[PDB]
Amino acid sequence: PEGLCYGLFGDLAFAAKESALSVFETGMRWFVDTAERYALAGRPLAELCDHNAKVARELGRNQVAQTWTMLRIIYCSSRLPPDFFGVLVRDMLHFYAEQGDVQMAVSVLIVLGERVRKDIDEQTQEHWYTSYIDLLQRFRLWNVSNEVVKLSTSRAVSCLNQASTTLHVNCSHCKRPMSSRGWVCDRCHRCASMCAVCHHVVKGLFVWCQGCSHGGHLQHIMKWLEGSSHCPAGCGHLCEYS
Amino acid sequence: DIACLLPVHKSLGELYILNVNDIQETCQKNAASALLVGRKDLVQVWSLATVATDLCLGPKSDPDLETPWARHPFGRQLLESLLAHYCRLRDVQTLAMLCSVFEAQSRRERERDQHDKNKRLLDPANTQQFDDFKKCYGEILYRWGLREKRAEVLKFVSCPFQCAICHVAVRGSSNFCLTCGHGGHTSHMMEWFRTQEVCPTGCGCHCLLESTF
Amino acid sequence: VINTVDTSHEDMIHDAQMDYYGTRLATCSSDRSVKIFDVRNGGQILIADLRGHEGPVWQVAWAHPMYGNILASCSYDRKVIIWREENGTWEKSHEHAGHDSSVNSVCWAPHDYGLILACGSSDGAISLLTYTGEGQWEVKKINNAHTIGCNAVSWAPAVVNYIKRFASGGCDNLIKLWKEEEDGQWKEEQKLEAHSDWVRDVAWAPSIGLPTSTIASCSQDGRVFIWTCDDASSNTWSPKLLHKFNDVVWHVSWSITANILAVSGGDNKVTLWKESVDGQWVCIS
Amino acid sequence: FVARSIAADHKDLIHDVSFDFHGRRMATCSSDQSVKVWDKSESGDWHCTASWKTHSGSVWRVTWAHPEFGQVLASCSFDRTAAVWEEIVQSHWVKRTTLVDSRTSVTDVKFAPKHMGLMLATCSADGIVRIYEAPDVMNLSQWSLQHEISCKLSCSCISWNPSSSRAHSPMIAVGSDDSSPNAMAKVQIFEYNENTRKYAKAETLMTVTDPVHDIAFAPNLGRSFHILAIATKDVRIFTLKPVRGPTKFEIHIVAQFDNHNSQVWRVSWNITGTVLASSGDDGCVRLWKANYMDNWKCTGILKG
Ligand SMILES: [Zn+2]
Ligand SMILES: [Zn+2]
Ligand SMILES: [Zn+2]
Ligand SMILES: [Zn+2]
Ligand SMILES: [Zn+2]
Ligand SMILES: [Zn+2]
Ligand SMILES: [Zn+2]
Repeated sequence: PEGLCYGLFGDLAFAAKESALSVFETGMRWFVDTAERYALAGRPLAELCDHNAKVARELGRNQVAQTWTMLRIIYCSSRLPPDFFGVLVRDMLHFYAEQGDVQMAVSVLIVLGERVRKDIDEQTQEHWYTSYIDLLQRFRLWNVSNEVVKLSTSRAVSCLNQASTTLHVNCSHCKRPMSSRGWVCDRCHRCASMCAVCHHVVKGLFVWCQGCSHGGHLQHIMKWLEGSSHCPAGCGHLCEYS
Repeated sequence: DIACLLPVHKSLGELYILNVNDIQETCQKNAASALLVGRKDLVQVWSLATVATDLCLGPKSDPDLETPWARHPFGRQLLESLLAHYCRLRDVQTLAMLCSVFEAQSRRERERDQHDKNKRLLDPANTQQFDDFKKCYGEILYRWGLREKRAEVLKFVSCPFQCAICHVAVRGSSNFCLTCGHGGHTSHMMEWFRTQEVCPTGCGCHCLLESTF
Repeated sequence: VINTVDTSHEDMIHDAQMDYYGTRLATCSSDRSVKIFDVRNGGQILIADLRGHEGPVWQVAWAHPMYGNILASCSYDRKVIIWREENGTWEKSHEHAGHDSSVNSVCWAPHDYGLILACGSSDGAISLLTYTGEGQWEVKKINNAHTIGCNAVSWAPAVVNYIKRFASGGCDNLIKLWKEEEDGQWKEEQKLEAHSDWVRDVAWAPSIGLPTSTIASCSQDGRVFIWTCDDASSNTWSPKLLHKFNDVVWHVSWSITANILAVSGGDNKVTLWKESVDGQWVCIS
Repeated sequence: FVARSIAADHKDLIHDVSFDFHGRRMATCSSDQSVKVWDKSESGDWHCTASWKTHSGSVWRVTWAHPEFGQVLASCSFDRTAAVWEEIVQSHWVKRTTLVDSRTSVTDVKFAPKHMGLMLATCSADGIVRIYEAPDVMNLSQWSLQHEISCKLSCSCISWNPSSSRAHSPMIAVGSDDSSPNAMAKVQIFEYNENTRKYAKAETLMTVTDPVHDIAFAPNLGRSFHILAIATKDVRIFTLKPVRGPTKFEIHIVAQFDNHNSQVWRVSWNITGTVLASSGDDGCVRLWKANYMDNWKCTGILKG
């Protein structure tokens, strides 16, 4: 006669025989902040390690911060053997992964790249990447998930983003497909990518209503729909009703 | 002279310091001294010790609060790997230095005892080896002539009257003449006998001649 | 650097050992004299010229400074003389004549064990001159230590009360390891037999805390072995032929960290040996 | 934890509550043949955005599907059916397929993990665990029964293995609430074998002989071994460590809690698979967590 289930954010619903529905709310705020404010690429290894360590120390994760600093010293340096710490780095990655902290393991894998990629097998790396991506998507952190996918050291995880994400656009006047890298119609010889607001060629981002088949610059359409409910091109369509 | 053949350095022994109160400062100075001598591996190891001996990584009494840094692969496993490498190199200097730096940080019931045994970056089941490391390095330092350094290192081993001048009670360091028996505070006799030669109480004993045998 | 020292002896030198602090050098020769130089700052100051032996002096052994400036000397004249320095002069301090043959080697025990000097004579007798203060020495002679005659004695480092052990190498083509019992009697415990000729010098490796006891022994034929004991409980020594020398090997000396061995032989050549990562001892010189 | 009550307004006892993938939505099924979907706003109050009659008999379990397949709900009931409900945009929920293969009451229904596609497993009271699949995720009205497994015991709870690793074969555990006097294992674990393309009984937990009311595989999330939580007269946690045909596991029990002092009805892991909540006849929720020494301990007692 009882029901029980945690939610994502630590809240817990518990319905039992009197039946009374109670949500025992609290958790993972550290995970959200950590995922949001690491930098995984675009800077040298030392800078990335110091930034991540500063994040971990600010959030109160002293062990994570010292791990980042230790990685910086180990990698970004009558000397120690070149592969002296590889076993220890692998053990640290496995230690963080086996306790549910897949975020730290994936971040270290991405930051280090090939320095540790060849030492961890592909299957475990893919498992960590997928677990971290699922955690990020649960918290609705799409930007961090896509950054991880783009910077993923595994080819299979990288290919997860290129599946059915290409749009085939056609000219309305000619009803024929357009070139894959174009902004002018092949047949009609008309700038079919004209913004409905500014009447300028939309070379980059194009937002398109599915009702009236009209659109334009993403910012321009956003502003117009913020200021009105009609189609900017003027087809009597309430594209975003109310 | 074959000081280059040995894994230990006399200059490093002169330059190393061991302050129990501050570990990060000692690690930083040791890394600087290693760079001055020219040991890149020692610089890396000392920086690793600087990071891994931070006071904010102190284990909690309750085992349920967090995983101790010793259980972290960058803790006990790191230290064991470094100790194994310098045991292969037979570097008594670095071994004793690490076993002192990581020991100064260390300064239901069965689970609590096991957690206490598991929260130390130095393995409790191998304290005899660490004490042997420290004793051998102390003997090496004494052989060099750095008695102060040897005494400083040996402090990390786990297993071990009124003044005739100021007329104040003497409880700390004191010098008492064997011939006559009058003394007091050490600094008082240090100042007094640098000029005079008889006992400061007027007994007439030539304490410097009859005590400094 | 090099600090060349002119011994000024009247005969060939047989040993030369500096002090624990590495400041004073004492040499012995067949001229029945022991000279103690001062080699500080690359100098040559003849501090003393000790002549009290009726025969050639074979080996000299400084004592730990914890017990003061003490030097021991063994000579062919069946006589062991201990020189202690006091008031700035080196003088004869103790006299031992308990052996009926030439005393070949003297090695002081580690300072933890106290002030004990072990002497090995050519008659197969080993005497340990324990010191109990007040200027008297008690001798616990290990009679019939070797069949033909003991050639060298080396002490085992203090490892954890204290169990006293030392290694003896005689003319019976073998190495004998000794330890004292609870009462005090010294009993042979394990016999080492790998040399095909006389064992001329056995030298223990100083401990640095490693759980591994190492012994370097040279022989009359020219064989130098490394006796490693990886497990103290097992007490099994596995000899490893360091090198085969075309002539006799006289002396073997370990480093302070026991990682470099100074093999000196009858071919008037000194070789420094360091153990490689592959487990094979390779010459450095 | 801070407790807050919700005005369920359910005519009978609430049998199951299931959060969605993102944690922002809820689905509660009761014995009044009604399933209610709750969506919370920025104010934090849970609003019942949908309430429709589903089945003829009491509805036992309601489970969510991964959002890539859309807002999809699967509910099993006493009428030997496991219906699949999809949301079409007001908030209208439509029945897609009624799964009528089971000849007896379907005790539990659970969606398979995302990496398998859209697969559904239903356990019936006659000992048959049926695993379905939708070949086209855009056509939820067509479900093809892939496998059916005879568990030789009255099934009461199932739990997929949420591991997304390619090193772990598909795995479904089946618990039984049968109370026969004879002592037989009440939990059977079936692993899909790629070579045979058929589910085979991999491991059997002989130590569990009491009736089982709920089983829950722990979210793998980077681990290498599988952790299973079992609800019985006590709370048991088993760790399944694969060894280097069905895979052989070194089954070790790592927890056995009788703090409920009564029958434990439900077990539910959190997102990280580190804290386990158990709800027993005492009406208390006990959160169990493991320290770094693998000593599972209670981190809180929660009462209605
Ligand atoms: Zn066109
Ligand atoms: Zn525009
Ligand atoms: Zn339009
Ligand atoms: Zn429109
Ligand atoms: Zn005074
Ligand atoms: Zn006086
Ligand atoms: Zn006096």
